[PDB]
Amino acid sequence: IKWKVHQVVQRLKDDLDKNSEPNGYMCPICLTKYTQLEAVQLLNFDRTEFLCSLCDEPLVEDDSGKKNKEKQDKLNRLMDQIQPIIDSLKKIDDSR
Amino acid sequence: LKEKAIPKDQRATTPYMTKYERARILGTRALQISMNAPVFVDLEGETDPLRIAMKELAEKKIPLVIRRYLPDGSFEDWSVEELIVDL
Amino acid sequence: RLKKVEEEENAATLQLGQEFQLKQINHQGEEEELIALNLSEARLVIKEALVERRRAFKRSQKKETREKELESIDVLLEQTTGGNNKDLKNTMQYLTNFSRFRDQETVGAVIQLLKSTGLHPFEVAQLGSLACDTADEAKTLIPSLNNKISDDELERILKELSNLETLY
Amino acid sequence: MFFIKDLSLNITLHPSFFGPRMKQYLKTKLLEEVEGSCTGKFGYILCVLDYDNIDIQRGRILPTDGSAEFNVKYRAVVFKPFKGEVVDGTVVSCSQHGFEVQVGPMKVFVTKHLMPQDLTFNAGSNPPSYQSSEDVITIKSRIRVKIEGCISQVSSIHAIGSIKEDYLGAI
Amino acid sequence: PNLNIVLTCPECKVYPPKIVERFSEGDVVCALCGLVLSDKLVDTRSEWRTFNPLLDGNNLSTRIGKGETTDMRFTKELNKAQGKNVMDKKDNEVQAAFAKITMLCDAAELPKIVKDCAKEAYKLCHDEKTLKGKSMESIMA
Ligand SMILES: [Zn+2]
Repeated sequence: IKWKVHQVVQRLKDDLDKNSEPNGYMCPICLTKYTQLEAVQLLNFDRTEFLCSLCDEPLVEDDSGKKNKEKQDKLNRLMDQIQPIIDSLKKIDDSR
Repeated sequence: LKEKAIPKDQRATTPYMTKYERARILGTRALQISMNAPVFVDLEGETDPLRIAMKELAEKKIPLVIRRYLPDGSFEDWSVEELIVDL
Repeated sequence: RLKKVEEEENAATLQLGQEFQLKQINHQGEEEELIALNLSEARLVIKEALVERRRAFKRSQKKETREKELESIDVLLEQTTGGNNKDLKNTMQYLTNFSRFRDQETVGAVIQLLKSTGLHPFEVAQLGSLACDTADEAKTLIPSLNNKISDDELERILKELSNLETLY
Repeated sequence: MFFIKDLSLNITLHPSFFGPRMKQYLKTKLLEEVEGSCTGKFGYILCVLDYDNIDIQRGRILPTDGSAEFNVKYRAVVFKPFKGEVVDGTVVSCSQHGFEVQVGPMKVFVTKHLMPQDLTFNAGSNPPSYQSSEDVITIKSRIRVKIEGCISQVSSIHAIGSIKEDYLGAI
Repeated sequence: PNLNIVLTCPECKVYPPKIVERFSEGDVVCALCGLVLSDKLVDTRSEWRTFNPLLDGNNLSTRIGKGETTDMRFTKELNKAQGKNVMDKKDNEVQAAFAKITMLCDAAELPKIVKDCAKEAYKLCHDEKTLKGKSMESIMA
């Protein structure tokens, strides 16, 4: 249980830390993930759309930057739910 | 480490340029004639690069130097001029 | 070799680079320490090699005035290389615009002070690269300046470094 | 940043150029492939130091091609990017999601989430500028920027920057 | 991705180009200009000189047995293990039907084409609510 809760805390915290950063870009043709810093060099000659190396197709920004507050809220609500478990673990650490 | 070379004096190799590096130096001179690097011996109308190389070696003005190895890793240096084409 | 991770954050608080060690070895077999150069002295020393290679090419066909220099070395560099080094013109412009001292002898006297003081090389190279005059706002700007050096001694060297430099 | 280090670099040369005056020819070669070069390891390479007494001293002919190579040890001035240093760079181009500051070799860019929200951004500007008291992109455009990381990749080097710090951004 | 390579002479451009193949040297040349496009062709006959998948489907059939440099004690284990994965696929029933229609067609001395066409006919539907069992022999008949 201790390893499970610690892995939940660390995985959700790192997921929240990543998801607080903005999205990146999506190519609907090849259906693959892209990041903003990877898309820095994906600008075209005229800075209008984000050019694709394979599809030569514009890149559109994903929908996860507003999932920052959703991951935060899930973390907080789950933390509230497991707070009796955290208190019980504290009392176990008090005990033998 | 310790400069990995030897001075041109007290060289203990043979002073006789032998067959394999003979072949190599002929082939290289064929390459310089192949891509029109300047000749040094005068022409007599022949256009064969191997003939040009043979004549240049015979008159002994080939502008190349040769490096030999030893099992340690240190190397010697020689010029083709100070060798003597004897076989 | 085993991916050689060596994860180091780069910072001014003696958080060094992975290749830019303090101690190397040189081609002669002698120990080559790290060399870092400040903005002013870099802008001074580049012109030595610039005029040296210009007179070197002049001898090849034979066989401080920064307003002059930004166009002069542009002409010299487009003479031998192409016009692609507008980036280099920008870097020398940075070298000559925000350098703490325009002249050479003030920087040289600063170096003559520093060879006797024996300060930390990277620290004082960072100090020479930056252009500030008062130690406490320098400290609040850079936490390396906050933690590495006492503010009183920092100020007592900062004033005798800042009196020489041409104010902007 | 602007640093000095001994560097050894190997260069090759076509066998048709085996004239008497090839040392200076090699020197000219060294100038054009040293100048205007940015590497991942040492950032951008500016120019060369100690033009005289340069050391080349020997070359090897390739066995299969007449080309011969030559290693050159030299002193040079280079720019080395780093993380977390306040610099007073200049801005040339700007975007709506953020201005693109040209600090020497880099084009350091600040993404829309790293500008402070108390900066009074106005969208109706040509170019779009983020000004509050005096930090306006101009012909000078001197803006205090901190590169908290320069992201070197396959060789289109970009640096990330921030002005989320007191006196940073404003001049 | 568009998964596409198109070949065009970079110096004629009159159409999708009138090009030919020199298989005796394995190269391709735009017949108008006379320049190569690419080299080192891969043969298209030597593989047929070297050595029913459509009816056995995408999953591939494998009969297993014994050899010379093996042991009877474990090839009998193999002979009783060869049926441990016939229930994972319906292809055991597909090949049972294939075997039974083989029985039938060769019993009526029908040729290979008739056998494979009956295999095709079973593989066509092989499963509907219209099929619905019906003695499992009516469908093959
Ligand atoms: Zn053609």
